[PDB]
Amino acid sequence: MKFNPFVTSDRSKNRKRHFNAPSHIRRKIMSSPLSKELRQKYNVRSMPIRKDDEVQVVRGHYKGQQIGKVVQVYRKKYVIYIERVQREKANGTTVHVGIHPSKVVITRLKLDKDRKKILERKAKSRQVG
Amino acid sequence: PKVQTDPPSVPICDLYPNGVFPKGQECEYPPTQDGRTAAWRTTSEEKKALDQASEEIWNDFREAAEAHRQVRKYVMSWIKPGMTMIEICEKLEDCSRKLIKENGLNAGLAFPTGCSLNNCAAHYTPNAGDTTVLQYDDICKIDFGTHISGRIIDCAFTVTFNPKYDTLLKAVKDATNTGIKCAGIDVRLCDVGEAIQEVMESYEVEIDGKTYQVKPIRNLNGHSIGQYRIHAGKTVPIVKGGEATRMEEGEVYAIETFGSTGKGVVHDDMECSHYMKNFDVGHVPIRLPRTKHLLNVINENFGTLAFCRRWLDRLGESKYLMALKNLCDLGIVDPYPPLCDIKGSYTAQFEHTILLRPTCKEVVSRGDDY
RNA sequence: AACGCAGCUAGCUGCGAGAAUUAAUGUGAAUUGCAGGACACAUUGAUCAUCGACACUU
RNA sequence: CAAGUCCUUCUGAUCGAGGCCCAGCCCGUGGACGGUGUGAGGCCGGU
RNA sequence: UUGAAAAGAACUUUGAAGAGAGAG
Ligand SMILES: [Co+2]
Repeated sequence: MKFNPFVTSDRSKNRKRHFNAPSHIRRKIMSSPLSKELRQKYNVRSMPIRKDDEVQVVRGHYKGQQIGKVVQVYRKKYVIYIERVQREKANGTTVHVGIHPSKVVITRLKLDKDRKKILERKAKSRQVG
Repeated sequence: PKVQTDPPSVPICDLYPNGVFPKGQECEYPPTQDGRTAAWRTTSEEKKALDQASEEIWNDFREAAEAHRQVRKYVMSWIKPGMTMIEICEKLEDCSRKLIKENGLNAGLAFPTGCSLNNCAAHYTPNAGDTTVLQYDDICKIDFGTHISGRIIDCAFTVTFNPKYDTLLKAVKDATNTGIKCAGIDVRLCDVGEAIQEVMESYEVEIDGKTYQVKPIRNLNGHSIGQYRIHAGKTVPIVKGGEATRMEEGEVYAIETFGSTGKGVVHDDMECSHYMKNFDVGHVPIRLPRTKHLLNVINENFGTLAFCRRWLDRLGESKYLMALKNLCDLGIVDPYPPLCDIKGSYTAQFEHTILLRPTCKEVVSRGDDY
């Protein structure tokens, strides 16, 4: 049960902010869980998705064991693109299939200056508890 | 019959005063007849008889292809990084003019020499004042053509200096050769697209620590050549899912093939330089004296063949790109601006012109180089 | 209230000749219909938000 | 700033249906809500 | 208020097309 008087639980209100959200906010909902190996080593459960991360699909028709890299983070449609997540168009070309970030697992992170700082900040909050 | 000098200057006809010019690679048509081979027309039946009925037409293609071979060997001889392609194009054009001994429209250059760099694919030639020095880490597509009495031959290759591109070059060359062997008489164009895509995609490219997958440029495709008509109206594709039209006896084709480490599509990027009068349009009124003058100049000097702004400045005409775009809007001439891929991508092209002889398939543009 | 401002732009929206935004701060790799442009991301920066500096046609 | 995308099974996809040593999967000062290819405390934002 | 996702119907054939018949 939520006790904060200034946070609403209204269905329409919550939906409106989710569908009408600025991109920098949308990145926060653009979050995916790390695999067990990153989670144990980084002590972090979930991370926002990025343009180049090794990503594994765990739900849907394309669910499998193969590892792929994100190639586009389409924040407008709340989807991302991996290489081998494709289907065959009618004429003959090949198009990507949008997969929601919550339905994938990050197997390798785009280790970067801002990134490296992000994990240790989340991780150091764990030893607080 | 004399011999050619070390810097090629002797006209091809002088090398073969007899009139017969070296034949291309003769190849039997594919055994696509459900296993049955086509090695039944090589016998000198009426097939060969009606082949002889068009012998004089072939000889023009043979001499044009020989001239192309000597010109491209000469270009390969001295091409090196650090020199701009304005002088490269000048050297190629003047050597081709001397070797073909152009005279009006009976002989000359079929279209401007294309030299596309890096992500650019085709239909780029430097204009006046274009200061672009070549680099060691560059790839260039040398596409140029010559014709004899309108018998156009179109051939293209790719030059590299950094040895990191040989994988892509060999992939595109294999794709082009597979398209060559797959082509034949009474075969659908979708089949050749199938073959080209299934051979070319099974290659991997490792450039600068990044692994890319080579893919066809689905936008470009081959074409059929006509009498003074570079594009006869038939396009052989290089991707799956195309038309079901057949190739017939007595036709000639340019089996082009493009491969890019990019998105596989191209768009117009920089200033247009290639232009082409429409073969089908008839008489369209013009209201500008300058436009009329330029139109009659180009139809006298370039006819229906493609031309570039360098070829117009070479003729002493200035202040003309205005009337040029005027003819473009009037629909007389169609601009062909350069086609380019994503920045940082690389493109390779290999092209050959093939002949559908009644008895066999001759790739007249074949040479020892490629 | 009027009139203008987008590479392709009529309406809606935002903006004011610095005209679908400038600066600064936070954030931290996109925007997206297409193309182009980007993008060491600290020898410091896309987008978004905030908004205290600047500017704001009749 | 907590904890299942564990196993078997329904599906086009599932958040669905069974099971989860110790009387009972794991967290619970968190079982409000929303999103995610049904219906989700434990996938994600949050709470 | 299509559809989870345009995957918005390649290609062949009749018609000048709108419209069909196959196919996907
Ligand atoms: Co060509």
